[PDB]
Amino acid sequence: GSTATGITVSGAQSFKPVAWQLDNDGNKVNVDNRFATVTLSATTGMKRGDKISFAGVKFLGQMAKNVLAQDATFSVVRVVDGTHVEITPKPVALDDVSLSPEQRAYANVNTSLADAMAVNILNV
Repeated sequence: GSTATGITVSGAQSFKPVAWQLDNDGNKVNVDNRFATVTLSATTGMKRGDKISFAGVKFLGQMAKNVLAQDATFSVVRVVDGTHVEITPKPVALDDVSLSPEQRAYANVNTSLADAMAVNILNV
């Protein structure tokens, strides 16, 4: 035991990675592109190379077949503040109209991290 976390998100966040075509966003600096810095209530007990899942956030295509579709499985790279982690790749929602068409191709998850998502480490 002592593997399950079940901690809740602290705020809603949706970051977008810089695409090949910098048409909509021509951000010159390369930061927070492939990594996603997750702001959660608590992220203590997590370590680099661990498995965290976001309840409700999952990949496009899963729900079309898997009724009990697994949640977004991302690998943590570093626990920054112990209430703030950096994972990769970065979760981007296809349902989010805030992004440009190009970004929709890069979109991997259905929904962005809203302020009520549970973050649980999978035991394996």
